Amino acid sequence: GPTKAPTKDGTSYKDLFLELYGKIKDPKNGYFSPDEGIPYHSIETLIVEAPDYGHVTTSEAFSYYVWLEAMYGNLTGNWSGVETAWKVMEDWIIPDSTEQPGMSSYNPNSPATYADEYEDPSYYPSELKFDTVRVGSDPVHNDLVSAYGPNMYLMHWLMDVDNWYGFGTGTRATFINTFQRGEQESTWETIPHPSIEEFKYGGPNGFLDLFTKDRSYAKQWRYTNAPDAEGRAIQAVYWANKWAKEQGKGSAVASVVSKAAKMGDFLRNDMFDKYFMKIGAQDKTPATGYDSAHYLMAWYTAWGGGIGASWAWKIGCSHAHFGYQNPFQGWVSATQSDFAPKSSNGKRDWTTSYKRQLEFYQWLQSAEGGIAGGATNSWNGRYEKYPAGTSTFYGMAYVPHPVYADPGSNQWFGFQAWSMQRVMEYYLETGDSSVKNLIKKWVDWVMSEIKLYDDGTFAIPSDLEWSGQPDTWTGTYTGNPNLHVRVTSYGTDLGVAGSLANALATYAAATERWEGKLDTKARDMAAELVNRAWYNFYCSEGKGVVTEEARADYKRFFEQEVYVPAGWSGTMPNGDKIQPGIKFIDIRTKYRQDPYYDIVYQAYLRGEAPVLNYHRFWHEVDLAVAMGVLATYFPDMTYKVP
Repeated sequence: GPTKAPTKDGTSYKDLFLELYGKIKDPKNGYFSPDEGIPYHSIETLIVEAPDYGHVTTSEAFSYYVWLEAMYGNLTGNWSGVETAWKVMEDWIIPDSTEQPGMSSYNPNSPATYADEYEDPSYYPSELKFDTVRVGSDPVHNDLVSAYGPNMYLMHWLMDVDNWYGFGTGTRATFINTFQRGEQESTWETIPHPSIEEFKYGGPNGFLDLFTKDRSYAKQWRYTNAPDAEGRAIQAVYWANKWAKEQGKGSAVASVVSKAAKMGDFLRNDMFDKYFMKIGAQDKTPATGYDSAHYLMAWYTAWGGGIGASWAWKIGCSHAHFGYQNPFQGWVSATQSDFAPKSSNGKRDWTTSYKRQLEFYQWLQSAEGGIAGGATNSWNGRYEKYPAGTSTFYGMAYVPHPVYADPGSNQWFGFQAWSMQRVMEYYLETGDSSVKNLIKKWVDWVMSEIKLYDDGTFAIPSDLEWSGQPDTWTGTYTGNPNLHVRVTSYGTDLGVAGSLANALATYAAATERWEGKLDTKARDMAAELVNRAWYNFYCSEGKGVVTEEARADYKRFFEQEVYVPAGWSGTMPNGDKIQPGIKFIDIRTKYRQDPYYDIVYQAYLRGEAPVLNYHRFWHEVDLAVAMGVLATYFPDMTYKVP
């Protein structure tokens, strides 16, 4: 686990960044796949949270991988890394033309077939309703096609890098998906499956009839993006370009810029109701123009088609989480020459969207300062009438935990750091006055919640608890005196510490540029978080930083029943049998041969929470980038033991 860093006092943050970078990129350390150089979620294979296995990759991991290289080009002058990272991204996790057969046959007038969402995975499969539900129209597909062609340029969120689930050939990286069955389907309650459904595994209809009840089942493909990843990657590229140009080396990142610009254009897909219903209907009323645009980054965009015969479909998402907005990337694509969308309406839509996202944060701000969860255009995933007294935002209903309830999607403090960091960069780069109260109130809240100890350790919020509702949005902040946040636990999460530090350093830089004076406390607090994360969680064997964490939830490895429809039967590529009564581990049998299996099994037997050490890719990167932000805006500042 963690030991104390030997680092000499006086070591520049730039040098700390370079040491960490060097460790993250060392092949002997194993943060990236040896064959293709894809970033794993973590060095360790046994880990369960959003992804349920360590050597999957995510679009998130990739966005962080770009960010890491943008910072490295900044501090060093070597830009090849940004090109590498984007190349890896487009080879593997962006579905190319070959992997989207029949997208050409997509129809903006019939985007998809409606299907309900349910409060429990026991209601699935959900029945497609070709019959009695008219969907709305897709007002964006036409100009995207006109500029880019038929294909989609987004990241599929989840890839099985070394085919550990076995769905693909030999050791080849394979698109997989998991969450498919509503708000109560945790990481423990899913059935992983191939995105490219060839029926080769699963049951008679591969996995299709687990999730969607159709009239007939055809071999198909399906992808799902997580927009916050694309947002982060583009955000990163804005900085690579700024820092590259400052050095006279902008040509080294120009082609990545163009791609980032394209990616930003496709993110307009995330701006729409799941089934293009009107925003604010509280009913299944289809939409014609941008009446279905909420103009936020919704939880996902999903699209797919047939493998056999050519047909195609697309969905947005009706649910919006504040943690997924990126008003910074929004602002980049709306205003910055180099990131100008090729589409004819992209710039306009973005201009609407980035502003709309900034209002979203303000609406969601609790009386204390933390940002509440978000909103939906579809109550209970079935466009039901909003309950009485439901406060709204442009017609959408306030929801405390958008998308997932196990755990509540706004319990994690991490979204505060992650999403408000983006606002800081936005304020830094625009000096936009309308954002100042939001930012200051959030900073005050966070400053009151960071605990520093005289022994050089730290603690930060981990779990958050929400009550009440914001006042209905009028275009102006009320103070929401009845929307409350409480911190219910604290910890030492390294990635969040880094990101929080980043946010405070960025903010402090912004006070220096736009205000009467530098915010000295924010700057020093950012340095405190970086010093204490590095000092206390240093990896003695050279892998960067390392966590030590109690995982009570890992009992669910063994206790959690995964729902399988009664009478449904199928097999995982390894023989594991999918049938009613299965536990998480039952369809994930190869886990028993994982180096850390015994430790979590024997911990289960004794009725105790196992204690794990993790080197997650993003934890190391958020920390390293925080160091780079200090090096960038406060170049005289210098590490010391805390």
